[PDB]
Amino acid sequence: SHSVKVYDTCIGCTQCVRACPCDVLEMVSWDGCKAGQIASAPRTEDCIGCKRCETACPTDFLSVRVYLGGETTRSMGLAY
Amino acid sequence: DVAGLTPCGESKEFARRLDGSVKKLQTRLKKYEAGTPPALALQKQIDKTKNRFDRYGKAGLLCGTDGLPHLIADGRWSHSGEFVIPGLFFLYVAGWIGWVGRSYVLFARTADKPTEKEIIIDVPVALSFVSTGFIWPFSAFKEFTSGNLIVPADEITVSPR
Amino acid sequence: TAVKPSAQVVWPIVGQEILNGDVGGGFQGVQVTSGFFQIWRASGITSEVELYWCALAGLLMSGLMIFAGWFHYHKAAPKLEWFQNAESMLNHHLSGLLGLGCLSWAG
Amino acid sequence: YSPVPSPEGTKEVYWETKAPSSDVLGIGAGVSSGNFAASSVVALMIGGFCTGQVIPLTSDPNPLFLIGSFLLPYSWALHVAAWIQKNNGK
Amino acid sequence: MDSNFLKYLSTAPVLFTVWLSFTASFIIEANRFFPDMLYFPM
Amino acid sequence: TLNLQIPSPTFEGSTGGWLRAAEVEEKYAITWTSPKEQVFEMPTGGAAIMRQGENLLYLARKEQCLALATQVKNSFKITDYKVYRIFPSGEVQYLHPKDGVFPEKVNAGRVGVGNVSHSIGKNLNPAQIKFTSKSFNG
Amino acid sequence: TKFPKFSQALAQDPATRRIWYGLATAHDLESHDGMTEENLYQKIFASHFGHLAVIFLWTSGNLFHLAWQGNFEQWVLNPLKVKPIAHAIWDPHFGQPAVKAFTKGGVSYPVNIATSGVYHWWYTIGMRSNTDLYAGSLFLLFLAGVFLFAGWLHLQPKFRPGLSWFKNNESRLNHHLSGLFGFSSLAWSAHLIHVAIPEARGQHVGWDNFTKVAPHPAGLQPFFSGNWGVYAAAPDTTNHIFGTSEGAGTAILTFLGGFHPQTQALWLTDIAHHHLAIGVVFIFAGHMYRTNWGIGHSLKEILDAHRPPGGRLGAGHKGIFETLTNSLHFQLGLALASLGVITSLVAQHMYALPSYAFIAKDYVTQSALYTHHQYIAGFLMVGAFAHGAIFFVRDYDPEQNKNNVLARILDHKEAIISHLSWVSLFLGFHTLGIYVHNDVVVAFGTPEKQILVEPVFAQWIQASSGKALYGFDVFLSSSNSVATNASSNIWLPGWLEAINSGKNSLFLPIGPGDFLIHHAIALALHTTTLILVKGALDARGSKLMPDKKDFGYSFPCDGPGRGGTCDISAWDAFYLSMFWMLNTIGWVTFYWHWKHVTIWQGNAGQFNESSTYIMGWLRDYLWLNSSPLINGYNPFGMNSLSVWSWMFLFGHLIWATGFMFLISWRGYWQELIETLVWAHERTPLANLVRWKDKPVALSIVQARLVGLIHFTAGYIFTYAAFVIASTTGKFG
Amino acid sequence: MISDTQIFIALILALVSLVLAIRLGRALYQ
Ligand code: CLA
Ligand code: CLA
Ligand code: CLA
Ligand code: CLA
Ligand code: CLA
Ligand SMILES: CC1=CCCC(C)(C)[C@H]1/C=C/C(C)=C/C=C/C(C)=C/C=C/C=C(C)/C=C/C=C(C)/C=C/C1=C(C)CCCC1(C)C
Ligand SMILES: CCCCCCCCCCCCO[C@H]1O[C@H](CO)[C@@H](O[C@H]2O[C@H](CO)[C@@H](O)[C@H](O)[C@H]2O)[C@H](O)[C@H]1O
Ligand SMILES: CC1=C(C/C=C(\C)CCC[C@H](C)CCC[C@H](C)CCCC(C)C)C(=O)c2ccccc2C1=O
Ligand code: SF4
Repeated sequence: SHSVKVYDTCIGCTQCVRACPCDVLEMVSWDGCKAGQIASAPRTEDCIGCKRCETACPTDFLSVRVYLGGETTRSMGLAY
Repeated sequence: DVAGLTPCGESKEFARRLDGSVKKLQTRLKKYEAGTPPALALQKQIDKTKNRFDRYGKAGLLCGTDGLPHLIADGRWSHSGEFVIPGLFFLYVAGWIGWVGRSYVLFARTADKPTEKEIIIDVPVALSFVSTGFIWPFSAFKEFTSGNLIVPADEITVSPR
Repeated sequence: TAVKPSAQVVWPIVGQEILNGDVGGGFQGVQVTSGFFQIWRASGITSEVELYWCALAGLLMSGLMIFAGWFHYHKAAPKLEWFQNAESMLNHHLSGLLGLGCLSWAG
Repeated sequence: YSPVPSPEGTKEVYWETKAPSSDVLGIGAGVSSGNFAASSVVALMIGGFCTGQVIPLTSDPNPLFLIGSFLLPYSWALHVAAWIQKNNGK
Repeated sequence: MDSNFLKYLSTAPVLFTVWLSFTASFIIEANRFFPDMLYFPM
Repeated sequence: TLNLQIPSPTFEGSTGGWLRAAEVEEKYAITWTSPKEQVFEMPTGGAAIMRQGENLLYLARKEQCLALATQVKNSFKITDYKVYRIFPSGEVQYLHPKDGVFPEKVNAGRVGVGNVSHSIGKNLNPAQIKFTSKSFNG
Repeated sequence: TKFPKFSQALAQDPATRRIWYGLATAHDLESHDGMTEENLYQKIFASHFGHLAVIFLWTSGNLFHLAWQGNFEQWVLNPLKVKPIAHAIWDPHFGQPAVKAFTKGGVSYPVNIATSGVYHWWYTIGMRSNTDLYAGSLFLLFLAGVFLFAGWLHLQPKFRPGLSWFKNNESRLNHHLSGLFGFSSLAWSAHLIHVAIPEARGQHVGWDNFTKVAPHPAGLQPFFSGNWGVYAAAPDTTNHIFGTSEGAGTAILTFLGGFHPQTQALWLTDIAHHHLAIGVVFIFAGHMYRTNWGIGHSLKEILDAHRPPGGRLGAGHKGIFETLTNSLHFQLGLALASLGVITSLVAQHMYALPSYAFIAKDYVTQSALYTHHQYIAGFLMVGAFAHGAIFFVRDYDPEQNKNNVLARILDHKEAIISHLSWVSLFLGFHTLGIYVHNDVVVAFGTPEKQILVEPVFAQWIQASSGKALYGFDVFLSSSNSVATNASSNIWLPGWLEAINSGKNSLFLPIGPGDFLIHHAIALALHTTTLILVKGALDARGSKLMPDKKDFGYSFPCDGPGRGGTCDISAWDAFYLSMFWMLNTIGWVTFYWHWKHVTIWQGNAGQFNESSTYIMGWLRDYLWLNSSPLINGYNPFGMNSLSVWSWMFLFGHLIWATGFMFLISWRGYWQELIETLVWAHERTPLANLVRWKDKPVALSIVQARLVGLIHFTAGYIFTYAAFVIASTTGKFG
Repeated sequence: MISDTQIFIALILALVSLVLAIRLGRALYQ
C-alpha cells in the first residue's frame, strides 16, 4: 500500500480531498491554520497512487505527499 | 610549409582539381549552342570556378595532398585571417546581440506588464537598444565593474542541496 | 519521350545553380514529378499563354474565395439553421458540385 | 554507521591557521626550520649534480648518482617542511 | 498607420520572420557580390 | 446496512462488468435514490437508465463506484449515495461516506492519520536512517 | 508467493510485477529487509569470490575448448596464414551447405574463426602445444574450485570477518598494492624471463626442466653482483625468427623500444623489464601506509591535512575519509571510473603498441579487441557516474561533510551543469555546422570550399614523439634537442624506426577529418558528462522536486502535477545517458574501423578525402563495406559470413523492438491486458486454466530498462557483426 | 592431441566445481 503524509504547511482548502477518486483523505479539525482544518489519510489501503491530491494542492511545494510502496490489488487498480 | 603542407598556388593536385572542375563544366557546356542562356550560365559558372581557384591560389592558403585548402589555427599570424580575425568578427557581433537582448530584458522588467513586452516588442525601444551595441565590450565591462552585471549568490534561487 | 519535365529554376547564389540540371529541350532547371505537364497536355493546353491565363484565373478565384470568407464571416454570417440542412447540402453538392462539374468537364 | 577504524596514534591534524602543526611532519616534527632549509639546499645541490651526471644515460649507469638523484624531489618536501616549521615557532 | 496593426506587426513571430529574412538577405547579397570567402584576405 | 433487495437500474448488459475476482476476492456496491427515471452513463462503459427511487449497483473497484457517485452528484444532484465493500463470506463493510458526513466537510470525532508536525523540507536524509528503522519524517 | 524472500512488499504483490522486480532487485542487498552492515559486507565478499570463480571458469573453458577443438599446434607453425579456430560447431538445424561453408581452419568439421586473439597471446607467453593449454585449463578449474570453496568458507561461522576488517583501509591498500599489483607483476616478469623468452627463442621450458634451464648463461650471479647490465648484452637480432633459435639473443632485460621487425610486436625483454620495474615501483608504493608497526602513513591525517590555506576549497578534504569508508557506492564509482579509464588506455595503447606476435596483421582481431574494450569502457564510466548518483541518494551525509569538497560541488552544481551545457552546445553547434557546411559545398561540386582545419596540436605532439612527417623539427624530431641527446643511447633508434615507418599503427598520420572526429568525440564526451553529472548532482533534489532523496534513486515520476515530471530521477538520467554512451562508442569505433580499413587497403587518401563530410561516412564506410556482409547468404548461395549476415539483421530487429518499450507507454498496454483478461476468462475450454499471478503491463522503470536492453543488444550485435564480417570480407 | 581420459578428468573437475558452486549458492541464500 502507498503511504500518504500531510505536513503542517496545509492551509485546509479541502481541494485534495475533493480531487481524490478513491476516498483516501478526509478533513479533520486542527488549530495550525486559519481554516481550522487539516487533511488526513486514514484509508491509504485504497490509495491507487494517482497523485491527483498532489496536483490539487495549492501550497508551494506540496503539503500532501504520496510515496509509492508495496503494490496490492487495490493500489494496482486491478478489476481482476 | 606548416605541418608539411604545400601552398595552393604551386600544388599540382590543386591544379588537377581546377582542371577537373573546368572539364566537368565544359562537357556540360558542349551540349548547348553558343548564345543560348544555358550556355551563358555555364560559361559564367566556369568563370566563377576559375576566379575562385585563382583567388585561392594567390592567398597563401596551404593545400594538403587531397588538393583542398587546409586552415592553420595554432595562433600564428601568417594564417591569422583564417581563424582568428573572422572569429573576432563573430565576437564583435555576438557580444553585441546578447548585450542588446540583455538591455531589452532590463527594460522589460520596468514596464507595467513585462510579458506583453516579451511577446510584443517595443520597436522604437528595441531599435534604440540594437543601436547601443556598437560599444558593447566597454559598456559591458563598466556594467560588470559597477556591480550591475553580476548579482550575488544570495539573491539567486537554488535547489535544496 | 525525351524531354524531362521541369518547372522550377533556381538562382545562382552559392553554387546551387548546379541543381539546374540538363533536362532536355535546351532548358536547365529542377526536374518536376507532380505530373502537371501530362495534365495540361490532356486538357489541350498547347501554349504558355493559356497557362498564364490559367494562373490569372487561379489568382482571381483565390481572391474571390478570400473575399467570400471575409463576407461570409464578418459581414453576413449564416445561422445555425442554415448549416443544419443535410438533405439540401447533399442534393446541391451531389447534383451541382459533382454532377454539373462532371458534365462541364465532359463538355 | 559502524565506527571507521584507524591505526593507533592517529590524531586530528585539521588546520585553519597560517601553517599546519608539526605533527603533519610525522617523525620530523622535532627538526628545526633551519635544519630543514639547509637539508633542502643540500639535497637540491646533490640531486641536481647527480641528475646532471646521469642525463647522458648509458647501459651501465652509476648506482650512487641514481640514488642521489632521488634527493631532487626530496628538497621540495624539505622546503615545504621548512616553511611549516618556520611559522610554527621552530 | 493603425496602431493596432502596428502592434500586431510588433509581435514576436512577425518581427522574428522579418528580422531573420533581413539577416538572410544580408548574407545572400554579401555572398552574391563577394563569393567564396573561406578566409579573411591578407 | 446494505439492503440486498434494492432493485437495480435497467441495463442491457456489457462486457465491461466485474470479473471472477469480484466473486473471489472482493466486490463493491453503490446505492442511491433518484427523484425520477433517467439515463446515466455506466462507469464500465455503456448507458443505463436508473429507476425512480432506490438503485443498487455492483462493481469490481471502489474507484468505479466513486466515479459513478461523482457523475450523479454533478449531473443529477444526488448526494445520498452509499458505497459498501462485500466479501465472498457475506460480510458487508460500509465505506463511503464513512461517518455519514462527506470527507471534504469537517466532522467531530475524526482523528488525523499520517499528519507530520513539520514542513516537508525538514525530512531526514537517508544517511541518518540507513541500517536503522527510524522514519525519514523524524 | 515467497520468491522475493528479501522483500515482503514484493512477495505480497498479486501480479506478474513481483517476478520482474524480484529479478531486478535480487542483488540490491542494501535495500533488502533487515540487512545489517556486517551481513552486507560478508555477502558482498562471497559474491566477489563467486564472480572471481566465474572468470576463472570462463578462462579455463576458453583454454579447454582450444585444446580440444582448436588448431593451435597448426597455428604456431604458420601464424600468418592459418585461420585461428575459436570453438567447434554442432548445430542440428544446419543443412549440408552450411556444414560445408563453415569447415575451415584445416579441420574436417564446422568451426568458428577466432577473433578474440587468444592465439597470439598464448603463443607469445610461451605455449606451443595443446597439452599445456589443457594443463592451464585444469589449473584454472582447480583455482575456480578453490575460490568457490573460499567463498563458502569465508561465510561460515568463526570465519565471517568483522566490519573493522572490511574497513581496514591501510592494510588492504598496502597488501593490494605490494602483493596484488607488485608481486603479481614481478611474478609475471619472472614468467617472461624464465619461460616465455626461452620459448620465444625455440628452447622448451616447462615445469619438468625450469629448475635446470637457466634463463641467462651467467645465471643470477650478475644480479647478485650488481652488474645488472650484463642482462642487457646480446639482445635479439633483427633477423630473429620468433619461436626458433635462428637469430636469437641471450638478453633477458632490455629497453630496446619499438617493435620486433618480424612479429611487429614489442620486444619480450622490454615487457619483462617493464613488469619487473612495475613490481618494484608497486612494492615501494605498498609499504606506504601504517598497519601494525608505527612506520607508514595515516590516511585520515593525509586527507584532513591537505586543506589549502587560502580557503578556496573550504574545509578541504575533511570528512572525506569517513564518507568514503562508510559508502560502498562512492568506492564503486571511483573504482569503475578508474577501470574505465584504463580499459580505454588498453584499447588505444594495444592497437598503437601491440605486444603479441603477429597480431598486428590480424585485422579482424584488432578491430574486435578495440571495439570490445571501448564498449566496456563506456559501460564502466556510465556505471561510475550512476553509482556516484546512488552514493548521493543513499549515503551522502551533509552534516558529516560541512563545507567539504563534496558540499562545495553541491553548492556550485548549477555552475557546473550550466557550463557543461554551454560547452556541449558550443561543440555541437559548430561541429555539426562544419560537417553540414562541408556536405553542402561538396554536393554543389566545390570541394575546395570546405573548411578543413589541420590538427596542428596533435601533429606537434607526434613530432615531439619523433614523427618527421610534419617537419615541425622539435624535441625528438630535432637531432640537436636535449631530449634527443638524453635518450640517444637508450631507446631512440628503435622508437624512431618504429614511429617513422608507415607499416604500423604507431602515431598514424592525421588530417582535417581526424580533427573533426576528435572534436565530435569531445562533444559526445562532454554531453554524456553533462547528463551524468546533472543526474548525480540533482539526485537529492531540484526546484521541480526538492524532496527527491525521500523517493530513492529510482522511481517512475512525481505525477502530472507541477507541469509534469517524466523521467525526473537519476536512474532516468542514467537511462538517457546510455544512448549517448552508445553514440560515443559508435563514433569512436566508426572512426577507428574506417581509418584502419583505409590504411590496411593502401587507400588512406579515401579516408583523408571522404571523412570531412557525412555523406563520405555513409557511402564510403557504411554502404561500401556492407557488401560482403549482406551477401553472407543470397538466392545464389551462402558462405561462412552468413551467421554474421543473420546477426546483423538480428540486431536491426532487436534494436527496433527496444523502441516500442521506449515510445509506447503503459496505460494503452494495461487496458489491452484488461481486454485479454476478459477474453481468457470468458473463453470456454481455457477458463479451466487459471493464472496464479494477475497479468499486468510492465512498470514504467521496467519498460525503460527493457527497451534500453533491447536497444543496447541491437547496437552491440549490429556493430559486432558489421565489423567482423566486413573486415573478414575485405581482408580475410 | 588431447585424449578421452583428459576430457573425462576435466569433466570430473568441472563437476567438483559444480558441487562447490551449489554449496556457495546455498551459503549465500542463507
Ligand atoms: C537576450 C539573449 C540571451 C542572452 C544574453 C543569454 C545568455 C546566456 N545564455 Mg541563453 N538563451 C536565450 C537568450 C539569451 N541567453 C534564448 C532565447 C534561449 C532559447 C533558445 C536560450 C537558451 C540557452 C541555453 C539552452 C543555454 C543558454 C546559455 C546561456 C549563457 C551562455 C551564453 C550562450 O550559450 O549563448 C548561446 C545562446 C543560445 C544558444 C540561444 C540564443 C538565442 C538568440 C540568438 C538570442 C536571443 C536574441 C533576442 C531575440 C534579441 C532581442 C532583443 C531586441 C528586442 C533588442 C548566458 C548566461 C547556456 C548556459 O547555461 O551557459 C552557462 C546554455 O546552455 N541559453
Ligand atoms: C598480498 C595480499 C593480498 C592479495 C594478493 C589480495 C588479492 C585480492 N583481494 Mg584482498 N585483502 C588483503 C590482502 C590481499 N588481497 C588484506 C590484507 C585484506 C584485509 C585488509 C584484504 C581484503 C579484501 C577485500 C575486502 C576484498 C579483497 C579482494 C581481492 C581480490 C580482488 C579481485 C581480483 O582478483 O582482482 C585482480 C586484480 C589484480 C590482478 C591487480 C589489478 C589489475 C589492474 C587492472 C592492472 C592489470 C592490467 C594488466 C595489463 C592486465 C594483464 C592481463 C591481461 C593479459 C588479460 C584479489 C584476489 C576483493 C574480492 O574479490 O574478494 C574475493 C574484496 O572484496 N581483498
Ligand atoms: C608525495 C609523496 C610523499 C610525501 C610527501 C611523504 C611524506 C612523508 N612520509 Mg612517506 N612515503 C611515500 C610518499 C611520500 N611520503 C611513499 C610512496 C612510500 C612507500 C613506498 C612512503 C613510506 C613512508 C613510511 C614508511 C614512512 C613515511 C613517513 C613520512 C613523513 C616523514 C617526514 C620526514 O622524512 O621528515 C624527516 C626529516 C628529515 C629527513 C630532515 C632532514 C634531517 C637533517 C636536517 C638532514 C641534513 C643533515 C646534514 C645537513 C646533511 C649532511 C649530512 C652529512 C654530514 C652526513 C613525511 C610526512 C614516515 C612517517 O612518520 O609517517 C608519516 C614513515 O614512517 N613514508
Ligand atoms: C561564421 C559561422 C558561425 C556560426 C553560424 C556560428 C553559430 C553559433 N555560435 Mg559560433 N563561433 C564561430 C563561428 C560561427 N558560429 C567562430 C569562428 C568562433 C570562434 C571565435 C565561434 C565561437 C563561439 C562561442 C564562443 C560561442 C558560439 C556560439 C554560437 C551559437 C549561438 C550564437 C551566439 O553567440 O548567440 C548570440 C549571443 C548571445 C545569446 C549571448 C552572447 C554570448 C557571446 C557568445 C559571448 C561573447 C563575448 C564573450 C566575452 C566571449 C567569451 C568567449 C570565451 C568563452 C572564449 C550559434 C549556433 C555560442 C554557443 O554555442 O552557445 C553554447 C557560444 O558560446 N560561437
Ligand atoms: C541526431 C540526434 C540528436 C541531436 C542533434 C541532439 C541534440 C541535442 N541533444 Mg540529444 N538525444 C538524442 C538525439 C539527439 N540529440 C537521443 C536519441 C537521446 C536519447 C534519449 C538524446 C538525449 C539527450 C540528453 C539526455 C541531453 C541531450 C542534449 C542535447 C543538446 C546538446 C548536445 C549538442 O550537440 O548541442 C548542440 C545542439 C545541436 C547540434 C542540435 C541541432 C541544432 C540545430 C541544427 C540548429 C539549427 C536549427 C534550425 C535553424 C531550425 C530551423 C527549422 C525551421 C525552419 C522549422 C542538443 C539540442 C543535452 C542538452 O540539452 O544539453 C544542453 C542533454 O542533456 N540529448
Ligand atoms: C558523479 C559521481 C558523484 C560522487 C562519486 C563519484 C564517483 C566521485 C562521481 C563519479 C565521477 C567521475 C566518473 C570521476 C572520474 C573522472 C575522470 C575520468 C577523471 C580523469 C582524469 C585524467 C587525469 C587527470 C590525467 C591525465 C594525465 C595528466 C596528469 C597528464 C599530463 C602529462 C602526463 C604526465 C604524461 C604525458 C601527457 C601529458 C599531458 C604531457
Ligand atoms: C651485508 C650483506 C651483503 C649482501 C648480502 C646479500 C646479497 C645477496 C644474497 C643472495 C642470496 C644468497 O646467494 C647465494 O645463493 C645463490 C643461490 O644458490 C648463489 O647463486 C648461484 O646459484 C644460482 C642458482 O643456480 C645461480 O643462478 C647463480 O648464478 C649462482 O651465482 C649465490 O652465489 C650465493 O651467494
Ligand atoms: C509492448 C509493451 C508492453 C507489453 C509487454 C508484455 C506485458 C510482456 C511480454 C513478455 C513475455 C511475457 C515474456 C518475454 C520473454 C523474454 C524474451 C525473456 C524473459 C525471461 C528472462 C528475463 C530470463 C508493456 O507492458 C509496456 C508497459 C509500459 C510501457 C510500455 C510497454 C510496452 O511497449
Ligand atoms: S506520463 Fe507517466 S512518467 Fe509522465 S507524469 Fe504521467 S505517469 Fe509519470
